[PDB]
Amino acid sequence: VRMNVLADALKSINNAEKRGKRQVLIRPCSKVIVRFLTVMMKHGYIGEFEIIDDHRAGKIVVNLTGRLNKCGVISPRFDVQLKDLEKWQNNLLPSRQFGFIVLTTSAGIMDHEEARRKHTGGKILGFFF
Amino acid sequence: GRMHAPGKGLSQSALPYRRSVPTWLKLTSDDVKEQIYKLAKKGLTPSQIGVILRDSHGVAQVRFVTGNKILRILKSKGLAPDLPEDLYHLIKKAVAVRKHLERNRKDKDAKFRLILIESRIHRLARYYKTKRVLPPNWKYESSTASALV
Amino acid sequence: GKCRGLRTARKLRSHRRDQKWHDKQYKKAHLGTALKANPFGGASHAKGIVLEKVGVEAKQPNSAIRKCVRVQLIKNGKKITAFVPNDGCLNFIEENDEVLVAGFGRKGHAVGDIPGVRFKVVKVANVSLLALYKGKKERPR
Amino acid sequence: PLAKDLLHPSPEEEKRKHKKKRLVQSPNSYFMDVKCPGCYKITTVFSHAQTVVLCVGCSTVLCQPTGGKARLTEGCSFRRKQ
RNA sequence: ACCCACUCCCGACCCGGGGAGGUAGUGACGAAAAAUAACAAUACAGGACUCUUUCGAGGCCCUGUAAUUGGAAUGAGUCCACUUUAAAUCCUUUAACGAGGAUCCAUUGGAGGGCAAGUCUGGUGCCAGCAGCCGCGGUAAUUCCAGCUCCAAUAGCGUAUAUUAAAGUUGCUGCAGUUAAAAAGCUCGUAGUUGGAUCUCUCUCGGCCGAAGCGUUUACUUUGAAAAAAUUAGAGUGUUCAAAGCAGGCCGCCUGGAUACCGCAGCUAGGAAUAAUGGAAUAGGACCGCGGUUCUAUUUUGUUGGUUUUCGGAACUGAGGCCAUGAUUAAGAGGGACGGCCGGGGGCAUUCGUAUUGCGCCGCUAGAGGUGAAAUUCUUGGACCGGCGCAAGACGGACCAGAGCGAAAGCAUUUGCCAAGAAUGUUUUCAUUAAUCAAGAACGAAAGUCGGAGGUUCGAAGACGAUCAGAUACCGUCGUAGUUCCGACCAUAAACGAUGCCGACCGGCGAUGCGGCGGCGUUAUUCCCAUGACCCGCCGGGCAGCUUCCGGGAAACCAAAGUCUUUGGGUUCCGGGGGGAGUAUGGUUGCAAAGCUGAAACUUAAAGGAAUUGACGGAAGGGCACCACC
Ligand SMILES: [Mg+2]
Ligand SMILES: [Mg+2]
Ligand SMILES: [Mg+2]
Ligand SMILES: [Mg+2]
Ligand SMILES: [Mg+2]
Ligand SMILES: [Mg+2]
Ligand SMILES: [Mg+2]
Ligand SMILES: [Mg+2]
Ligand SMILES: [Mg+2]
Ligand SMILES: [Mg+2]
Ligand SMILES: [Mg+2]
Ligand SMILES: [Mg+2]
Ligand SMILES: [Mg+2]
Ligand SMILES: [Mg+2]
Ligand SMILES: [Mg+2]
Ligand SMILES: [Mg+2]
Ligand SMILES: [Mg+2]
Ligand SMILES: [Mg+2]
Ligand SMILES: [Mg+2]
Ligand SMILES: [Mg+2]
Ligand SMILES: [Mg+2]
Ligand SMILES: [Mg+2]
Ligand SMILES: [Mg+2]
Ligand SMILES: [Mg+2]
Ligand SMILES: [Mg+2]
Ligand SMILES: [Mg+2]
Ligand SMILES: [Mg+2]
Ligand SMILES: [Mg+2]
Ligand SMILES: [Mg+2]
Ligand SMILES: [Mg+2]
Ligand SMILES: [Mg+2]
Ligand SMILES: [Mg+2]
Ligand SMILES: [Mg+2]
Ligand SMILES: [Mg+2]
Ligand SMILES: [Mg+2]
Ligand SMILES: [Mg+2]
Ligand SMILES: [Mg+2]
Ligand SMILES: [Mg+2]
Ligand SMILES: [Mg+2]
Ligand SMILES: [Mg+2]
Ligand SMILES: [Mg+2]
Ligand SMILES: [Mg+2]
Ligand SMILES: [Mg+2]
Ligand SMILES: [Mg+2]
Ligand SMILES: [Mg+2]
Ligand SMILES: [Mg+2]
Ligand SMILES: [Mg+2]
Repeated sequence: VRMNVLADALKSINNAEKRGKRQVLIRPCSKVIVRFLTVMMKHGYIGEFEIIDDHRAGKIVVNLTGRLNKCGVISPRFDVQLKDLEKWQNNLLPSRQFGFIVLTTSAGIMDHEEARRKHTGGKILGFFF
Repeated sequence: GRMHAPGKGLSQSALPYRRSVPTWLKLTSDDVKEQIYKLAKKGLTPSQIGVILRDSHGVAQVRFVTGNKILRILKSKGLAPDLPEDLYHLIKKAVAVRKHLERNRKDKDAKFRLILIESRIHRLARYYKTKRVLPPNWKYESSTASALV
Repeated sequence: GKCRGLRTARKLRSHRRDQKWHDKQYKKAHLGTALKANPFGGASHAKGIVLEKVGVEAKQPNSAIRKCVRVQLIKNGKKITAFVPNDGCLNFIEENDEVLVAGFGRKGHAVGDIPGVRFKVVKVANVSLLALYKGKKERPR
Repeated sequence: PLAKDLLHPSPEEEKRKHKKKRLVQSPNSYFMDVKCPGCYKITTVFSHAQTVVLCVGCSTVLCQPTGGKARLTEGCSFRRKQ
């Protein structure tokens, strides 16, 4: 059965971007998905998206700009401390000039640079570059 | 897909977006409640009550009109089945297959289907035990299966 | 595929050790039959008494006679065929004399032409074979 | 393909799609107002009715169950509600 | 071997003792530093640099045969004396002696490739030998035995063995399972693992704070505390440098002997995203006041005393008011209903069809059978053939399809009964009930094993006849077990899609089976709506097909075998060079045959997969020739 809706959303947007499409629809949606899409927003990788309210679970129509190389999930959602963040970004990111690791800390959902700024660790969700 | 069959079908009801009662529906919540009560006295499960109300009396969702689901309505006033209707129907099916089997001993498809039905019955019974609908000592027995139904 | 859940550590570890048992080198090193069957008993070298000089046929593509010796290890009495490396070196060995034997180079596996031979003579009568071959020392009397 | 607006689906292809596969799922059924040949007064009927709907004010059978949409009795007229 | 001189310990002790310990001896375990020459002049292979016109000139700079010269500098040694030390030795310091083959003489491994450096010379001649591997050697050996030369490291360098990296060849990161080794025959199912949306601190005490709870509990994250030294990282510090050490610096002073790190578990205080968990649905509810029931601590009160109440505290409680009184959604999750269907799905009974074999009768009959050719074989005690009937068992042709059904094995004459089932339809119902599965279960082709019944055909074995050099076979004749049914075992197949199951995304096209939704127009009918048969579309679940630069792959090929170094959706089984070997042994199941589990010794440099060229073929097609034919 379907588990970890975030993985399905990220796979759908990744496959749509590999195919060159300008919009992708993701279903089901979630608050975790929306926060991940917003952190992807603030760095210019995705573009504007819109939530459709079906009374069961919303859908998301995501506009796509060709700037997205990869976006994926890391399951299981392992706990990451400040010390191990360097190892995680060395493993996942393609460079130190660009790319982001997304994590849930008690401060919210954000990229690894903001987590370094706020001096908080958490649980890894995924990555995009 | 199906729990006990290879098939993976997509066939179900699609409730509409609007949760408001239609204007043409002149029935009140109390009228729907009394209709439900007398239908239960006639000896129908909540499923049949919903089908009859939808087909003849023009109500789409009883929960939509009365703000409450059918089984909760029946249990609230008192006349509700001792064990849940889906479990009852599963037990009835198992009893029927067993009755067919005891005379047709050579049937091997019936034995397999019976085992599948018993597995479904056990899963449902354990779920209902965890939700305290059934007493913890409640167990499925082939000898008393016909007695239960 | 492999299990990936957060609580799967025991499954992963048990599977890894069970499958580790299917590795040739790991099973050889950890089962204990190889060490028991090893004539050297896990030692790098051994000492033996020369039983007889023997000539072993080289394997088919090349024709030669490899000069070896049958030795009886002192520490366990096992009998072994050991290769005497250089030429004329068989003339440095006599019957019923002390010889220090080492491995041949591949962990108890036969080397090159010589079939079923995994030991080579290093010392004869407490003087090195290389010293005798190069004239640095002579055979004690 | 490529640049196809998923936000603003066209009504024709939205009806073309499966009921559960639309932007928002909308059932294909409806409620009908059925008038008997002789009885002056109407009855509310489900389009995909699974029961033999009897006239509440008579003995006439209004519709017969089928695989999909229920079959109205010959002569019994009907109008779509809403 | 020497000594309690240092570090410390013991005793009654400032005093004695200590093979603890220290100091030497042996010591290529290992680590640090570091000689085996430097320079000048010649002479030049000489070279660059330089003008000139080639020589030449260019005498600026570099290198080297330099058994050419030349003086300078030294420590390895020998050895006084100090210094060192408990006494010494060593090191350091200093006299004297101490270098031209500066003979005061560097070795260990190599020179085909891997891998740096000779297809130079002599010897051997598949011998001797080398060779970790591929290989070299059979009279011209780049590989052996040597000479010369060369190169790698160098006071060190080979060899054997354990182990680490190489090994993404154990794969958590991060491997594989169609054909290379590999997915259980199929389904159910306990444990395990994983699991869809959803919800933005105050009332009392003490001096506005300090206190008190408890907000359901955590996991997680950050902080704080507690955590031996040595080692590791690291700050300072010229041991002559360095490995070290914890010392040292200034003209009595000055200054170190830091800091970090220390999983896990246990303490501590912030955060509240994520992830579990609970809070009212027999109201076994919250809050306000009420009233009650009971027991009880003290107020009473200069005091005594007297005293039961009051107050306070509880538990047990009954009527009230109030809560906007309390149930999120109904998943392109899953059960269960309901409706019309649908299908070689299964069981029981029943029915039909020829054919085969045999029997009875009738006709004419000399052959009939078998084969490449025959023989074995049945035949005037009528064989074969033709006709009419009877019987016994087996089997359901053509229709029959890259069609349907079933979990898989598997499933096809008619009809009836029985219980099943997927998909479709659905504004029904429950409300997470789910996915995959150690243990444990059901089924499981054929063959085979025990009992019965039946035994037509076919037919292992067997007996013959042929063929062949031989035939214990291929061909033929007969023919036992079996093949058939019932009841018990067996649980194995190339049980195959040689491709686990669940879920999402990613191209087209035409068909096809089932269900539903539409639409002209033809047919059953003759007119009525129907409902069937076609025709044109749509949706959903299936068996598939074609196509495609989706993308993958060693490729064949795959729309999954794609969405993989841009490596993580969940989860089961399982592989790790080829043999030995699915063998031995132990266990377990079985009447048995056998099933399941399942090694090691030893052996070996390949075995293997896809694909390309040839060669070959007793495979298929063409074409040619009087050294073919007609
Ligand atoms: Mg299942
Ligand atoms: Mg002392
Ligand atoms: Mg003393
Ligand atoms: Mg000692
Ligand atoms: Mg000495
Ligand atoms: Mg050594
Ligand atoms: Mg050293
Ligand atoms: Mg000296
Ligand atoms: Mg040399
Ligand atoms: Mg040589
Ligand atoms: Mg080499
Ligand atoms: Mg080279
Ligand atoms: Mg070697
Ligand atoms: Mg060589
Ligand atoms: Mg290793
Ligand atoms: Mg590595
Ligand atoms: Mg591999
Ligand atoms: Mg294979
Ligand atoms: Mg399979
Ligand atoms: Mg389970
Ligand atoms: Mg969740
Ligand atoms: Mg420490
Ligand atoms: Mg240090
Ligand atoms: Mg801790
Ligand atoms: Mg639903
Ligand atoms: Mg004759
Ligand atoms: Mg006849
Ligand atoms: Mg037929
Ligand atoms: Mg099992
Ligand atoms: Mg069975
Ligand atoms: Mg069978
Ligand atoms: Mg049989
Ligand atoms: Mg029998
Ligand atoms: Mg026969
Ligand atoms: Mg014979
Ligand atoms: Mg035969
Ligand atoms: Mg098998
Ligand atoms: Mg298989
Ligand atoms: Mg159809
Ligand atoms: Mg139509
Ligand atoms: Mg279709
Ligand atoms: Mg991978
Ligand atoms: Mg499996
Ligand atoms: Mg192997
Ligand atoms: Mg046994
Ligand atoms: Mg097994
Ligand atoms: Mg091939």
